[PDB]
Amino acid sequence: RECISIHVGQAGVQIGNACWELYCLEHGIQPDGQMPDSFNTFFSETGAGKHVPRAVFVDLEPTVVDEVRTGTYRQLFHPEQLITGKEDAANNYARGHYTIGKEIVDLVLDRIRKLADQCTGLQGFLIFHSFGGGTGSGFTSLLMERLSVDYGKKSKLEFAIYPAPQVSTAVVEPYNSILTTHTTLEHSDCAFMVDNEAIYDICRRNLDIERPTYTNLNRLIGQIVSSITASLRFDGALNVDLTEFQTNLVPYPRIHFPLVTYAPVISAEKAYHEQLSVAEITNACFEPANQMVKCDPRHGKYMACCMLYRGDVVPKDVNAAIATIKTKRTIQFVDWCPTGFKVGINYQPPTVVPGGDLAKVQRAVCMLSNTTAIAEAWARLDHKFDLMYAKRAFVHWYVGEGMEEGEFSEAREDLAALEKDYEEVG
Amino acid sequence: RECISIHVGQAGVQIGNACWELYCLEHGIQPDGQMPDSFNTFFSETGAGKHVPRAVFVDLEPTVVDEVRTGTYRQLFHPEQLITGKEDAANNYARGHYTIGKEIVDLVLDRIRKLADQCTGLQGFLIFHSFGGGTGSGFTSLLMERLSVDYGKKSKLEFAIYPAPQVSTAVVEPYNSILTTHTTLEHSDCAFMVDNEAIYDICRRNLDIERPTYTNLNRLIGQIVSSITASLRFDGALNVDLTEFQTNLVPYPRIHFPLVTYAPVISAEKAYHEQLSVAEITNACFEPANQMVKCDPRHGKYMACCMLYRGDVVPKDVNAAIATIKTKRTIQFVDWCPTGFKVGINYQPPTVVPGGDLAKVQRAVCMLSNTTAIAEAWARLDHKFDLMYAKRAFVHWYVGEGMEEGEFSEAREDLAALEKDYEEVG
Amino acid sequence: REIVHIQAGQCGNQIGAKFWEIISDEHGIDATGAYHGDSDLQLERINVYYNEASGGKYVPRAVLVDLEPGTMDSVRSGPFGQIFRPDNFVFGQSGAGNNWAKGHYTEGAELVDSVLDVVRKEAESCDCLQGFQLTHSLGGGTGSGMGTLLISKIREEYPDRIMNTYSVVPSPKVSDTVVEPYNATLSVHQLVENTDETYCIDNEALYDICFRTLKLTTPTYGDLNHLVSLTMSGVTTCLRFPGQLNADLRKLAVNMVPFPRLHFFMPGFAPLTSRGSQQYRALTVPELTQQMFDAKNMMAACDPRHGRYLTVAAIFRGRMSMKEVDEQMLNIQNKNSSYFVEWIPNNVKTAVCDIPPRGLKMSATFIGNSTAIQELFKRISEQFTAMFRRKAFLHWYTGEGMDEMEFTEAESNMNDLVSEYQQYQ
Amino acid sequence: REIVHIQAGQCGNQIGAKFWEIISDEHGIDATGAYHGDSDLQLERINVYYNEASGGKYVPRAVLVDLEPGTMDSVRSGPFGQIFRPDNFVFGQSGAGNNWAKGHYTEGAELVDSVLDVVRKEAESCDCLQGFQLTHSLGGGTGSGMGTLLISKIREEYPDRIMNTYSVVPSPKVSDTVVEPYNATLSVHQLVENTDETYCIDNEALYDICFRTLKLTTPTYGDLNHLVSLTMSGVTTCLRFPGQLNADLRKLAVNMVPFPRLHFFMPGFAPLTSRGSQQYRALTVPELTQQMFDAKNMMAACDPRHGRYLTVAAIFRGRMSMKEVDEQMLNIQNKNSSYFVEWIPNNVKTAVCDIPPRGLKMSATFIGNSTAIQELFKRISEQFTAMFRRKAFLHWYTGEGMDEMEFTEAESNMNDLVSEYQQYQ
Ligand SMILES: Nc1nc2c(ncn2[C@@H]2O[C@H](COP(=O)(O)OP(=O)(O)OP(=O)(O)O)[C@@H](O)[C@H]2O)c(=O)[nH]1
Ligand SMILES: Nc1nc2c(ncn2[C@@H]2O[C@H](COP(=O)(O)OP(=O)(O)OP(=O)(O)O)[C@@H](O)[C@H]2O)c(=O)[nH]1
Ligand SMILES: Nc1nc2c(ncn2[C@@H]2O[C@H](COP(=O)(O)OP(=O)(O)O)[C@@H](O)[C@H]2O)c(=O)[nH]1
Ligand SMILES: Nc1nc2c(ncn2[C@@H]2O[C@H](COP(=O)(O)OP(=O)(O)O)[C@@H](O)[C@H]2O)c(=O)[nH]1
Ligand SMILES: [Mg+2]
Ligand SMILES: [Mg+2]
Repeated sequence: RECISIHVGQAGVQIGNACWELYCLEHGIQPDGQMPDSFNTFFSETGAGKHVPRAVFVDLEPTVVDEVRTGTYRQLFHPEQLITGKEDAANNYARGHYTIGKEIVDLVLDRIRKLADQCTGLQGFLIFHSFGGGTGSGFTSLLMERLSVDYGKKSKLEFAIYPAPQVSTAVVEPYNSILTTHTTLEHSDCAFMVDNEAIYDICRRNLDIERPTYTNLNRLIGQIVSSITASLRFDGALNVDLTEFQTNLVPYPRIHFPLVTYAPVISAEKAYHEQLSVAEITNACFEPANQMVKCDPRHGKYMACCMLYRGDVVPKDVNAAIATIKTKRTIQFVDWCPTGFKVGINYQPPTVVPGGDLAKVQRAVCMLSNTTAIAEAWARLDHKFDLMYAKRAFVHWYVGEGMEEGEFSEAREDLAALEKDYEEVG
Repeated sequence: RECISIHVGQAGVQIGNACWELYCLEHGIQPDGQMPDSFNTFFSETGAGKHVPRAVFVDLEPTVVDEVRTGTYRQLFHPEQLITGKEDAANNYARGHYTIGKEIVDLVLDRIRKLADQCTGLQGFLIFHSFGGGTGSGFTSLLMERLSVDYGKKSKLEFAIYPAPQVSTAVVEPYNSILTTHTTLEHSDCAFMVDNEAIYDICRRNLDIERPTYTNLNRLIGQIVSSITASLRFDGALNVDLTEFQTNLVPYPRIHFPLVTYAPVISAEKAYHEQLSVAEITNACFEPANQMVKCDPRHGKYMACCMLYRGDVVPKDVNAAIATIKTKRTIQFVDWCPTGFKVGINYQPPTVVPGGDLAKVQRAVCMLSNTTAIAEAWARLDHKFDLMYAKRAFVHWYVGEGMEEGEFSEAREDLAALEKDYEEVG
Repeated sequence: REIVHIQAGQCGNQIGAKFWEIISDEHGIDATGAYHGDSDLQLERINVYYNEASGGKYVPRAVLVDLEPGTMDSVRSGPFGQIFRPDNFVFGQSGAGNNWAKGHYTEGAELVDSVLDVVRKEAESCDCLQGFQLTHSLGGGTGSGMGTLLISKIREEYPDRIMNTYSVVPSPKVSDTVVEPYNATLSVHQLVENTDETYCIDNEALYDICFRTLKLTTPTYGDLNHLVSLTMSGVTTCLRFPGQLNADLRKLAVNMVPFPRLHFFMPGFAPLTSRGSQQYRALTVPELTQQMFDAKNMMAACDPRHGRYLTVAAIFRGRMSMKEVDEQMLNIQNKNSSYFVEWIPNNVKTAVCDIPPRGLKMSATFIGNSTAIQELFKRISEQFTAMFRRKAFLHWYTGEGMDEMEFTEAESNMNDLVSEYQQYQ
Repeated sequence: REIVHIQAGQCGNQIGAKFWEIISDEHGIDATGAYHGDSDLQLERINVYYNEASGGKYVPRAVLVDLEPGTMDSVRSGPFGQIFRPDNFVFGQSGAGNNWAKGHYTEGAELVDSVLDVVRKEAESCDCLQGFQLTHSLGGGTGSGMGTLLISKIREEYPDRIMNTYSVVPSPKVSDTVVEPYNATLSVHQLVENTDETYCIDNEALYDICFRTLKLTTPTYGDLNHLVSLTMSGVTTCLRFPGQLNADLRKLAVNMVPFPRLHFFMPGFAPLTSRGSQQYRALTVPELTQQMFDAKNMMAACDPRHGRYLTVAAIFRGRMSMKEVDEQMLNIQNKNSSYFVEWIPNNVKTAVCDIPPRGLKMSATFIGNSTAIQELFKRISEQFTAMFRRKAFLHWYTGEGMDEMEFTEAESNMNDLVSEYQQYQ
């Protein structure tokens, strides 16, 4: 069982940076690549006492990849796995797909084949990127178009960051976050959606940190990715696989946008007072004040959710805790789904990173619900992009790069159809 | 078998603080939270060597809660349980119920549901508040309106402080202490009343100390609370329960205002000369010079009362001591009360607190009598409020906050009826 | 010919615990179910109260019920606590709060299935039993509430076999609860019809016996339950040991109850003497017999001198002579011809057993059905008549669905019962 | 008369792991194939699950199956893991992902050749065998997909022998997977015809037995698999030890399966007692028999009191008395005449073995064929009609080519099965 992770853009490299420090500590592997087993899913051996990851770093700017080349973790990554450009996308989807997309897309696609050669039972790829900028919108969408043709059946996972409705940092964000919607919809088997504001609220209220900067927000994302793949790396009472996961969750081909949430997240001092048991944590995952994207499940009806516990858990009570929520009419599920839970229980406790904002725990829960509440995160956005295109602002920048005037028609017609599907199933 | 306490206003942190020093000493639980059983009706366990109280501290000003946050007893209470506001009520029942209350009433009510999740056989809540201020009059009345709907049949006990007729510190006290009468009447299962000045005479004469300040007066109230719930927490010859208590006491739904008193309270040096036997400490309870609220039972007829003896007492003489008083025509009972004594004997002696003003006893008594003397405490203060409202003074302050002009009409019409009921039964 | 045991309420267990402490002593059963006796007569009729288990151990045939868990721990943790089988420990979780309404309708309806499953199990194990025996108090909420419900359901299952209850009916001078009259009157409406035999005990009197006759300065509930246990133990000694003349539970019922409603009895025991005054007595039947009918040692709140005896029974234990027992019962009837009903000659029934009480030579028990019980009921009723008139405390019970017809028939049927005793007086 | 073992899926292994741990202790085999027993009766019929190897060692007649490699490491490294021959571990590399479609068509088509080569080897080695037994769970993808395929292929090769399946059928109250109803429906279309004797077990009822009767506070899969294995070990006691009356597999099938389609059973075992309450029981047959028929102790989610038993069988172990077995069989039948079919006189099959379970004097197993299984099937199918009507999750299965006739055929014949139970109730 083999898996390879791809990081795109500044956002991808930052999120990728936090993960690969996390993975090393999990398996006791030094930054030099020696271990003072089961790590082969992510790591490759070289003779004796050398471990190198199955990573590729992709970027169109030298500056934010020149950081990893000099940082503490320079000696882990194989030098040519780590690719840079010479001119940026200048926050354009138009330059991302067409003008600068085709000048590096071949170089990395050559390396994927070298990395896909050591694999023996390959599951799929892990993609980290964001919908804000031009590099991670145009170039990333270019890889899924190339990867889908070449491999076909085996699944691809990507972890997107959606632009906020209110707290956003760029000017032209709606243009790219609408044009990406085509390639995510027809070329991603399960698409994970994460927002930037909701990470802050979790930091303010639950985690009690005054000033969350980008160091902490990435460390929260790293914990989720470790939790999903802990089923491959370890063994426990009940096991859930990535192919086993897709079947239970995604109900129709057009609906693969799970919402993620994690528990427990708690401060160092607040850990001593509360008793963290299975029956109480599983209730926290369903709190609308803990969801990772600003949606209210109170207006949505669930049809799937997955519970992934790790640590000291027994299936006797997990039966009762799930049945407890089944009795609540506050939390609503679809009528044609009499049972709607997938349970996976693992035996290895989660590992806390030094320099982080989490306290050592015996149990942890990760929840993945495929709810229809998310329909608002796109319909609310599409008003912004529709507001822009009435007067055709900024369009002169994109037109000169090659894409035509109706390209936005498919951009909204694709999104218009997708909101209907969440209605029809709704 | 669970019980949860709520402290509201300054008067709550006043009284509530002294109780939780007392409770910890009773159960051998050090301020750090560890015990170097039966304590589960008030405390919660977390893993190993950690107990925290089942309490919520409520306040609408920052000053009087920052005192517990820094004091010796900071390590017991969970940080979320200590709730403060930003602007205090400024002696407005108008602001308390309507303007400033509604912006915090939701926050705590979320935690009451969190604290009521761990209960398995919950009996009810204990509320510590006073009719003097505006915070504990308006906001507290807001909780009982919310709590009553959410639970219904569960019993709620509140420990009120009534304003003294002469020894009082505010100017508009009758305005608050009349408008609270509605919510206590229809939304409290049993309402204890105590005045502040009467605690002085008991402290002046019996205790023989010069200057009673608010530290000592709370310690008297703390002992009454512990005595009632010592039946829930321990085991003895004959037992009385909280629900079993109200059946013996409250004769009609409209009449639930018992008077309280305690025996013995004694100094250190006067403790050596008296022999403390069962026979007379049951006679000290009916001394009208020892009653805890300034009323004369000589003008009223007892229609119920309850005794709670703790220590080394036996049922043989308790019947004799009760039989002795029944022969007195000085102490009068109603014709339809051939017997009116419910007794509960408990085996565990009361515990003395260091820094207090009481000496060790082997036995002690708590008396709760539902008498008709208390009619004078309302109809005689109702003249004060009526004297104010002739010239319509101070009304401009409350009118602008939302309540209308006739709100006082119900305030007197309700109180006129409640005094009328005490006439009919009398 | 065997008996099963039912105990209800906090009152029943403390009564019930002492019964098993002394009766294990008679049969030699240790605190761990073993056997260490001498007389083979212990093992001849052992199975009347015990059922054998593997490994040479015996456990009692008791079905112990409760409605709060607080009183459960003490009986388990006390002396002779491990004797009982854990499955028989049946208890609720909420409590009754001194309510008959909750004890019958709201809370007893849910625990009724659990216990009735167990008493059905103990009924099948025994080959041929005759009766169930129940100990409870007639003043509380659970004891009156559930004890009524079990008796109603148990009876219709077995209308042919005998039933015993050993109730404690309250007294005014040691009154303890504000709502006592409501409890007693509503409960008695059943025992007039749904039980075969009823023993009445007044908690007031057990103090009079401990001050005066036995010289006690500190009567705790340890000692009062001691007095009652020796009465219940004594009635069924014929079933467990041989004798010249025999009388079992069914024999007494026919010979003492003249009419179906007149089955409210009046206990008594002798000798009862202080530990310092006991070297200054004889050891002979005449001293035992006079102390029997003495109006000062009887164990309820009545004076029999206010009426005439219908019938009695006197059960003697020890090696005795049969003329002496009968020559004396005629002496009292001839000497005291005023205090006995005239149209039933020779009202006294007799029985003698062989095995004496441990540590003694002789003893006796008195079960005498009198016409003086009619005052125990109007005295309690007078408490109630001043209560329901003004509807005091009434709404608490009315919340569960009772109707004023239930109180009116509660008053009427007590007047129905009182009239019966005065006409046959 | 020896019988080979097949066990499939992740679930089948832990059920299969405990079987070989228990049965080695029964036959005295150590963890390395050595023998250290005492009774020569162990070696009289040893070859029923074991075959002889060089050096005085025995290795089991186990054929072990899997479709993912993770569960292999646990069983190989666990206690009594080295008993198995390495060639017997037959497992794939990809996985099923909870699909019946992949388990029968895509992944079962390739790995089926490897296992059938091994089971063909076990058949020629043995001289004269009677059956195969398979343990699997009916909710998952591999166990349902591969298990149903092997049963089809095995049956065609050997139509003349008896076949056993010990299945686990899921329940809504303990539901764990969003696609459980699709798995349970698609499989049973074939067990209605391609197996001769089928046992149904619910994970829901296993939790009832461990909570209530056994007083277990933490039921893990270590304990639940303990309960099932004692049932498997009990059915084949007559094959391995002598007794007054004998009953092998063919004797049960003829006597207790009335019609060809009515072969879905309900386990039940007794005694099941806690480690604290075991000192308070007797050692006698009557206490065993009354526990078998208890609606509270049976091993599925059915109440037999909702229907009438067709036939039963009770298998006893220990030195016993032959009247005490058959005399109590009529006590149940006449005293409970309502719960048994009227036109089948003396519905009960009997058998007694000699050698008791280790550490015990007596035990027994109940296999009762009831008409109450008719409720287990509409309860599952109702789950399925609420989903397939709106075509949820259907695209995952349709990618492998199944047609809606397959679902309708699944629904029609399950209605055909449910119909057959109602008229003969
Ligand atoms: N977690 C995390 N998110 C980031 C970080 N930097 C930027 N973002 C998010 O990314 C969005 C901006 O688009 P980018 O992902 O930075 O685009 P880019 O990676 O710079 O690629 P270019 O358009 O070619 O410059 C912002 O809305 C941020 O929310 C980071 O360091 N960590
Ligand atoms: N026992 C006791 N009583 C106190 C104490 N402090 C104040 N009181 C009583 O409280 C009354 C004053 O009204 P409060 O209840 O304090 O009003 P508040 O709690 O400050 O609420 P606000 O009106 O919103 O400010 C006085 O009449 C005192 O009798 C104390 O420390 N101990
Ligand atoms: N004789 C006797 N009476 C008792 C004892 N303990 C309690 N009682 C009586 O029981 C009455 C109260 O009934 P109670 O036990 O509370 O009924 P419950 O509600 O079912 O527990 C009191 O009036 C006591 O007189 C005891 O040990 N012996
Ligand atoms: N009785 C029992 N059931 C189990 C055990 N392990 C898993 N199961 C059940 O098996 C069912 C699904 O089996 P599954 O894991 O899909 O088998 P697979 O398809 O071969 O992987 C679940 O509903 C579990 O309840 C066990 O050890 N004992
Ligand atoms: Mg960039
Ligand atoms: Mg204040």
